[PDB]
Amino acid sequence: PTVVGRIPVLDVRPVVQRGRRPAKAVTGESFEVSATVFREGHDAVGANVVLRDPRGRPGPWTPMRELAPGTDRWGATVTAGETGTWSYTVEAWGDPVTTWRHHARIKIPAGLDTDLVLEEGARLYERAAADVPGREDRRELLAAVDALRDESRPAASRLAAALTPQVDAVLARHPLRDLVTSSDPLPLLVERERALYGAWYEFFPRSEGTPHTPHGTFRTAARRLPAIAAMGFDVVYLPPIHPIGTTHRKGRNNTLSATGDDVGSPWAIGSPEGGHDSIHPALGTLDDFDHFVTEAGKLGLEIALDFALQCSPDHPWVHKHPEWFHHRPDGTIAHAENPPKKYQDIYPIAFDADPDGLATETVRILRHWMDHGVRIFRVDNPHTKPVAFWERVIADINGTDPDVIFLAEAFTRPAMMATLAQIGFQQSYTYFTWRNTKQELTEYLTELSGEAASYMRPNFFANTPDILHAYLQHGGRPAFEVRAVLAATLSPTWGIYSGYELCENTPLREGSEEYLDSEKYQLKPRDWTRAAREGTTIAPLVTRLNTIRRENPALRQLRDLHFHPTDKEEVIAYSKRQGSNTVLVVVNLDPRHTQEATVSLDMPQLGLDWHESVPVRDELTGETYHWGRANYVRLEPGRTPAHVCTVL
Amino acid sequence: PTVVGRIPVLDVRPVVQRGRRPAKAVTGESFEVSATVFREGHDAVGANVVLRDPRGRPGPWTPMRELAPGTDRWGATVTAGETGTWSYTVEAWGDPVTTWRHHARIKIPAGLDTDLVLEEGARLYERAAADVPGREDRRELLAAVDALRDESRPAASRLAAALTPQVDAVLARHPLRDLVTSSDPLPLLVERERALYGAWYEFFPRSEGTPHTPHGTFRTAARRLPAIAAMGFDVVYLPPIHPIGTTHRKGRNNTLSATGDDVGSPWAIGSPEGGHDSIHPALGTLDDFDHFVTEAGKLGLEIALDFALQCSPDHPWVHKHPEWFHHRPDGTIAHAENPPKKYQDIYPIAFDADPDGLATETVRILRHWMDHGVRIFRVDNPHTKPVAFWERVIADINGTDPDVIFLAEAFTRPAMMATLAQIGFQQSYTYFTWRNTKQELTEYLTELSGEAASYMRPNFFANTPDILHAYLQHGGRPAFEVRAVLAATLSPTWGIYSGYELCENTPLREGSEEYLDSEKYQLKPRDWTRAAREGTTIAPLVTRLNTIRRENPALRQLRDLHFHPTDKEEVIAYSKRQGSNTVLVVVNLDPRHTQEATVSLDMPQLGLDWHESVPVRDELTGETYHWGRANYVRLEPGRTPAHVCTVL
Ligand SMILES: O=P(O)(O)CN1[C@H](CO)[C@@H](O)[C@H](O[C@H]2O[C@H](CO)[C@@H](O)[C@H](O)[C@H]2O)[C@H]1CO
Ligand SMILES: O=P(O)(O)CN1[C@H](CO)[C@@H](O)[C@H](O[C@H]2O[C@H](CO)[C@@H](O)[C@H](O)[C@H]2O)[C@H]1CO
Repeated sequence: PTVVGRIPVLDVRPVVQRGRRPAKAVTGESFEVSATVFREGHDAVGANVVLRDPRGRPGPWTPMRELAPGTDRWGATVTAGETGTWSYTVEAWGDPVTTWRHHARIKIPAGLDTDLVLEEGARLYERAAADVPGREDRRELLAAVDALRDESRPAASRLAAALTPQVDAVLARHPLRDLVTSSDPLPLLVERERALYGAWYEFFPRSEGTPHTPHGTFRTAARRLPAIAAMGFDVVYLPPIHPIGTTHRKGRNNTLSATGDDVGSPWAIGSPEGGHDSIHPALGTLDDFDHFVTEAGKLGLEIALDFALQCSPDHPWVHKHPEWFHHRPDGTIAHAENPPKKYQDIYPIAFDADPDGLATETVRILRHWMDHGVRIFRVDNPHTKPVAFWERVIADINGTDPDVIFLAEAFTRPAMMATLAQIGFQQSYTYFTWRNTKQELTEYLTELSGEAASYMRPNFFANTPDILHAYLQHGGRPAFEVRAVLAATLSPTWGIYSGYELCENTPLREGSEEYLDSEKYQLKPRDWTRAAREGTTIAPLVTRLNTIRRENPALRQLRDLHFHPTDKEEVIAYSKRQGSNTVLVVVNLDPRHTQEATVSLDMPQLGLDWHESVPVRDELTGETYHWGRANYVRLEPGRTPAHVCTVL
Repeated sequence: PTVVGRIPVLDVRPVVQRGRRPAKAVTGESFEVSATVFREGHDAVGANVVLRDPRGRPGPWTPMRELAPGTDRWGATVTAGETGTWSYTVEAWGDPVTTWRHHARIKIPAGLDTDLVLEEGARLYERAAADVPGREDRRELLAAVDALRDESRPAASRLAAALTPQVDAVLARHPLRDLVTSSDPLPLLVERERALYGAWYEFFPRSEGTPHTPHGTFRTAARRLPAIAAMGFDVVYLPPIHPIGTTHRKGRNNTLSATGDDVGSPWAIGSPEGGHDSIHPALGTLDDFDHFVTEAGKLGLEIALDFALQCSPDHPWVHKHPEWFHHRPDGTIAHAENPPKKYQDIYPIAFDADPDGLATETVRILRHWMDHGVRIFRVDNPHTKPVAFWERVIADINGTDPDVIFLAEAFTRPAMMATLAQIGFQQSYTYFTWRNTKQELTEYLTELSGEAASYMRPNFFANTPDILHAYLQHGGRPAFEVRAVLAATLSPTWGIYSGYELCENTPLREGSEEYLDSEKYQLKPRDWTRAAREGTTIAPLVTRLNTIRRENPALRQLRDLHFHPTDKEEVIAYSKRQGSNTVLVVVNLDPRHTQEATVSLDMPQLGLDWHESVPVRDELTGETYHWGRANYVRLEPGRTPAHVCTVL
């Protein structure tokens, strides 16, 4: 058997790790399948993509086209249906009809071998008709044959009969394919919509307490949920909800020694009160948690729990499973680190003594939370645990529960980030917060929406409790508005950490990306009602952005994205399209000065002619404009950061 | 089982078609194996390449290095040994000793639990010691352990004892490797030297006849061979040596109708006198051919026969095997074409009728000529025959006779050229003749010496009987000299077609790359003794260049090639290196005007420091210069077309 088939079809894409891992999609998501296709000699080829579902059923007729002259690179758009494991192949074939048409269009007006040429055509159309299932279509082709086979008609008329629109249409749906040759199947993993699309909100339940009881419970915190749903979020991410260690507990502002009533870091998981399968007592009971999850569900909110595979010195595992830790010669355990960050309040897990036990317990914990309605897990620092560990665990869980979504919080080097996405993580944190210039945003989103989209789904958190970027520190509220517009419109999944709405932007110190008085080490009660009343929140803008996303399919996908040139470095423009839905966004990245620029739109990417002029509506303001190949903007920081426009 | 191992090792290169075909090398050839390597956490990693020969024997320990900071791409040079099918794997591992040294070098002068750190090191070196086979190396490590375990000595001294060069050297040879994780093996095909390296000469035996017998025989043509060997060529390529058809035979200058004693195209193979396994009667007998091959061998010349899978209308197959041709409805067979070229004197083969018969007869023919000492075949237009046909034939032949070399004459699109190389062709023709500017040469050779070298070996014919480039037409002898230097020094394999050294450069008509009075359609007697006597030939230069190649290993490999900047578009500079041998070449691409320029050498690429000044000798003249980071050169057409310099 040969590696190359009768008609060469090579380098089918997307492909992940030479086919040992699946490419990714979600229900209803479109993407391009491509291949290198050609044959020997000078005759024509055709090609088509055959997509098969988990039950083995082939998809619709899906012909490919050469993507650029002389490249032999062919492609077509496909769309994923029901969730599950699909497969796809590319079929390549000789296209004798196209070749015959090519020669005939030349030879008939030249009187060259006309009887012979027309007869060759008749014999081809006969073969074509042989494989057409519908009887009227078949008869249409046989009628073409018969007209071709008629020496009483002029050569030009005989040829013309072979060139009618109805014939073109039949051959379009059921072409005569010579020597059909197939690629080897590639795996495609189709997961649910929320894996790609959703708006996330992070907050600390313990901060949402009462005057009488400052430490919030699930019962008290659930009162915040309606406000979160009203802002249009779909997923709530909670920091670890388990008991917190006392030994080496951190004090306020990440100080080494807790004093008095310091509450410590949620990531310092575990005490005699229980471990990762337990709830912090100040939060309430398992029944209270169930209540919280239910109220969230009623409001259209899914819960994402933090999973941080590490533990405090007081965690039961420390004495129950000593071999789950690396011990120095005196038996002591060094606290965990991810330099230059130090985590004096926790021990790291060692994975090479009892990998089976660690995996088994991990999936036991996960399956526990899944039993209590948690179908999403935000995984802390997975890059400091073995890659194959996550591969195994995720495979186990999704093996039984494919709806479960895992989000990789890996701010690290590109190789590790990519590998983690490839082995099963449904979503990944990204370099987004560190991409603020037009060049940074454009290059990075070009990357994310490009080849990487075949294995990675980005979750754009505009901030996190560990990351307050300088852009926001120096820029204030207009910057929050800009970053919100950007995050919300560039990724089908985005998120913020509570306080972002209030434009909280005071750093621990100059040069730091930490918050002053960080919520990680102390309760941080917020007067939401007052902020709302005094209008010092961008919650309305957040709500509008999520509504716009909910009303415009173009913003609920990733791969279709195009940047348009402007004449100002501070002003960026880009468009996203999904079916007949087109959204155009123009953002002023300068949070301090009014910026005017001319935007020169790439009209064919919008599906328009260069001379054409089209009506747009700015969904942030309701204003309408008429935009063409050259458009003036128009952006004043504070009054408006950006246009988020739909094409009318 | 997981796709990723304990220590990730990913995207191992070189790789051909995702592992379904082998990467290529020849005996003695070095190339880089690379991989993406990293681990969880922050500890150091190490990596090494394992080459296993056809009997499964591993090569030496071959450690990798990170090729660039922060990229996680690691690489090492390996060298191929005996011919056959090899395999290679990359091993990745934790490097705990490197990690420990890093931490210890900081912590010990600082006084941070130094007893503990030194004990960790001692226990580590004990582990490292356990694996070392050598007794003395073992004693050296255990001595380091004991010095580490000596609280009577200063901490800095205990640590210093662990850092001596002797110890570095031991761990450098037998490092302590944690959690060794291997890639899946990739195949490497090692073929004989001549597959990569050799000088080729094409000529028509029929032109070397006598006053009394104008049509040459193998016995008369054999008298031309000494001069060819004297020019330093290793391989002689003969156009088809079979009987030539009479039906529709072409006349002189590619005219439609032969008249009189017109000799026709050698590529119009076959008559009732015999087919592809027979010899043209005017050339003599099989015995005469055996004599020719023997005399060539005596002179150190190998024969490459043209294999052109096509037929004159008089070929026996036409009536013996009608199904090997595509017939039109009137039973006639359309003549072959390669648009816009027309081959009115031949029929093309049809392959999907009796594929086995065609393959069987092809390999039968090849084995016939192999039995008469032909171990190289130059294959005509393989891209107009099915790719899998060649894959099959070459696999079949090399399965029994791995020394046989196939050269693909496929001037076509890049995808086909690459695929043909990848499926088994030992050598490929290239776009060389159409790369004449500095930009063209640099970019194309960058391509060929880069990733493509994993599957393709270039044969630089500076001309062929079908290609007389405009550069040569307008430039005359100095241009022939330039292209000779370029071809001979840029590829380890190059060639010319007879008459090149005479600077034959008259085209068929303006705008053509065909020769006037082409040898393809007529006897072309040349008075070689006279040409030599009158000095109107660059045969001595050819001889000199081949001598330089034979004397300088740098020119007998492909992959090591670097271009150095000059301040003139018309002046190109590049270096090639193999071990301690370095060749530096500077070429004036202007064949009409003296050019002077400054050549600024990239000294690290030469293995020299930026301040160094090095003696070089131009092997074309014997002249010596002293060159450094910036050098004046003056190159004069007709006198000094180029410098071909050796270092020291
Ligand atoms: O490196 P990163 O992943 O960005 C930080 N990780 C989490 C991100 O999800 C942070 O919440 C957390 O860092 C906090 O918690 C640590 C231990 O609980 C503290 O030592 C540190 O003082 C604080 O910052 C730590 C968890 O693993
Ligand atoms: O397309 P290319 O491969 O470069 C042309 N093929 C050979 C090269 O290997 C050429 O020598 C050869 O073209 C010659 O032979 C033809 C038929 O024998 C003639 O029609 C043409 O008049 C002549 O030129 C033809 C063979 O296959």
